[PDB]
Amino acid sequence: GAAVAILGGPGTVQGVVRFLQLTPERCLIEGTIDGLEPGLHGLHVHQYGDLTNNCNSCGNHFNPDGASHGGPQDSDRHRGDLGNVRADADGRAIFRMEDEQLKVWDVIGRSLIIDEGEDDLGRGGHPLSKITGNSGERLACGIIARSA
Amino acid sequence: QNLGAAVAILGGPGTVQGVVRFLQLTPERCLIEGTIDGLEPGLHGLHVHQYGDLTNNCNSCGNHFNPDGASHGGPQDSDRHRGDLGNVRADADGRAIFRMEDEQLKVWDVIGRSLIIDEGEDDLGRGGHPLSKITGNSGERLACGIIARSAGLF
Ligand SMILES: [Zn+2]
Ligand SMILES: [Zn+2]
Repeated sequence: GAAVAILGGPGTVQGVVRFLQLTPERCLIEGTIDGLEPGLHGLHVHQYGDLTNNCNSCGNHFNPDGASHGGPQDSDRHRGDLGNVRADADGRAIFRMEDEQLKVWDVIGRSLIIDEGEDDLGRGGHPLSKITGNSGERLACGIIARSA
Repeated sequence: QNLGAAVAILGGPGTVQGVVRFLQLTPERCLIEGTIDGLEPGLHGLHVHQYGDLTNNCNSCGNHFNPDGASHGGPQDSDRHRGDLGNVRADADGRAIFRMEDEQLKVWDVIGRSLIIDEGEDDLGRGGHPLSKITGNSGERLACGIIARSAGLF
């Protein structure tokens, strides 16, 4: 399957992220997000795509396996933990990745969200490291939709 | 509880907008409730389309959600699309408030897809119009929302 997520939020920060399930156990994720402060910004899929209350109603990190926060490449990680994304000097974050635990059929209807700052991939030894990665505040989210 | 919920915030090319929530009471009953404002008073077709891609506004949503390859019809017709929710009447203040059940539309089907409100009435495939058995000829799409997974108000 194929998907897309139109990000946005309070003021700056907004972009587009598409998902394409190339095969039954590996997914391609490509997207661009402008308006971000140069530097790393965590990226995660949250349980819901309900933006009624903006990104506050998006629920928490999509985590079916009941794991703990981790890195994309980590094993013990939330299915929705896409780790970080780097916003170059221009404040533009462009990326492409092949996460193989996050499937298009498992995240449609949900949401993609970028945070204030860097995700410490559950290794920051902060009360929130193992929970969110202490990525800070959610500044942009989009509902992961079905696409052609 | 196993009550699946989905919410669809409507936004578009015009004034029209609202929120429609979906609730899968039982596997055969899906409560659909919503309020859409900014509509001209009168009937307005409501359908679930196959894609939720709003990258090209309400155009990239594709067509009405129609797995069974049926033709367009009213919400109560057997020969209809799964996403055919039929009409929705916006009152004098240009507001559409509606609550209804649909036993053919399942929450788990429409997630990720989109809810669209049309310019005009849905002839429910009986207009004898080239588009009747396709779109019900409900006119143009003035607003659409991406059906999203939701907690649901309990
Ligand atoms: Zn996480
Ligand atoms: Zn139809």
